[PDB]
Amino acid sequence: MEIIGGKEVSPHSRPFMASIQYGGHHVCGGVLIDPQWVLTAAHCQYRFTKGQSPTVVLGAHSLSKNEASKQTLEIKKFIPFSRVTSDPQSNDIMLVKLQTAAKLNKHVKMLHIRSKTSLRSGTKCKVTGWGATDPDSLRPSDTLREVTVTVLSRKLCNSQSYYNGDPFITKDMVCAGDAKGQKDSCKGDAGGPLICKGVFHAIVSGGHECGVATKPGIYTLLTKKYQTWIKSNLVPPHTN
Repeated sequence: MEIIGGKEVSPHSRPFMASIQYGGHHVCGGVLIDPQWVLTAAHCQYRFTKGQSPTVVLGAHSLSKNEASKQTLEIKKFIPFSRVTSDPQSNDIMLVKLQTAAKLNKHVKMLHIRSKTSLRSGTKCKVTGWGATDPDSLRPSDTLREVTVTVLSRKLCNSQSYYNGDPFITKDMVCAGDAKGQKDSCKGDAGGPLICKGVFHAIVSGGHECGVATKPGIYTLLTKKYQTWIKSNLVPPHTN
């Protein structure tokens, strides 16, 4: 009748998962959508450094342990959605071009973004990531976890007892949490996928506290605004 937020998934059962890392430490999740591309949240780009050797780790389960299926690729460049009005909560989605192509196998595969499936409020969804299980933890969960969440109506999420228009939940955004409107994934959860009924529907927006009632998780819905954006960048790669 109390406490429950984050069940550990079977090792390598979410082959599409990627770990965005700076200096070898996880700061965000992400999804591999093409051999050389990873989709994640714009919040995951540390704009306060020219270096810190940013990389992506594929085929992993434990962040610290060595694993046969682990692949560490260097990030060639960050391409966050263009913005005229940045500020917290707004087009929090980013494409990460990998330095080289990832090797595909049972533990490392690509996940297709939604194409036309709509998302109703009340639907059951799973959020996958290394988010910490403790709200006061500076470190992420060592192992990949998954939290079940329910999609909330924009109407309820934009109400006064919730975000009260600030952040305002647009059509390109979506809220999901538990019966109490609470967000269960903590630090290191941003950039991961919101999956519902086997469909890749959205990216976890960064900068939102967990464990706080009426303050549900905010995800960046993969609408036509981004799909087009993603498609334009998928070329290049070219050919010869």
